[PDB]
Order: sequence, then structure tokens, then C-alpha cells
Amino acid sequence: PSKLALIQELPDRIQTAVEAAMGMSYQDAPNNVRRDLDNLHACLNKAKLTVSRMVTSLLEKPSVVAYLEG
Amino acid sequence: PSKLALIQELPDRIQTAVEAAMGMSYQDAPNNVRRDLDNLHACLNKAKLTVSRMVTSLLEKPSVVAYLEGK
RNA sequence: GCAUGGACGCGUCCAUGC
RNA sequence: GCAUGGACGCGUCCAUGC
Repeated sequence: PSKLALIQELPDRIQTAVEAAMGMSYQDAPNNVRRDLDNLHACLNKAKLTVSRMVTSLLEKPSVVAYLEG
Repeated sequence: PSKLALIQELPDRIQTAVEAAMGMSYQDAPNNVRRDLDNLHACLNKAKLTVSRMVTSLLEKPSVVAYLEGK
């Protein structure tokens, strides 16, 4: 795969690494563990959004884009 | 794949999604582009570290592990 | 109270782009 | 000015251990 692709695929690959964990349910979990698992969801969500934002920043830099392809 | 395994695999599933981009070399690129891609690396290493620290912090809590296991 | 992890708010500084 | 990322400081909330 080309470098431009390597970066464009980041947000999705990360989507994949994480979808299983934050796709599981903890309806029976106690209030204190429910809060901790919710904190995990927030942590993953923020890592997901950050990478996503980072890549959008990278692909809006005409310089970075030019290099990634020629 | 139980709930416990589901969470234990995180740091690894994350390394996977990220190693391709991170193995990529850009040492032939211009200085400003080299800087942004270093910032990319800095950024991704922090995401991996945050998640790992989160998972470890979680798996050290007897209350949460008990739940994930099934007790 | 001490420490750890995360989220969030305020500010300082560094880099990059427009 | 705007945007993104990183470092640092201060503060708030949650959780855990002692």
C-alpha cells in the first residue's frame, strides 16, 4: 500500500482495534464498575477522535500530501 | 473471547492498527513534512500509551476484574 | 491523607498548516 | 487570527490501592 493510504487508513484501522471492546455490554455490572467501564469507553473514544483529527490535519497540509505521493 | 480477554487484547489490537504507518520511513522528506510526521508518531505513541495505562489501571482494580471474569 | 489511572476545564510553551 | 498535535503547570470529577 502507498504511504498516502497508510495514513488515510489509520482512523479506520483504529476504529477496528477498538470496536470490540466498546461494543460489549455491561448492563449487569455494579455501579462502581459501570463507571470504570464507562471511563474506558471515554478513553477509547478520545484516542479514536484524536488520531482521526490528527490525520485530518495531516491531509490538509498540501506539503505533507505532496510528499506522501510525490 | 470473554469480556476479560476483550479488554486484555486492546493494547495489542491497537499496536496492530498502527504499526504499518509507524514503520513507514519519511527520512527522505522535507524538514517541515518530517516534523509533522514526527508529531504523528508522537501522537500515536501517546494513544497507545494512554490505552495501555488505562487497561493496566483497569485490570488492577479487583472490583472490575471480578466482574469481567464472572465471579 | 498518600499514590495510581482516566475524563474534563484553565493557562504557559514548542512545532505544523491555512 | 484560525486549526492539529506534543510537553508542562493549576484545578474539577470518577475509580482503585494503602
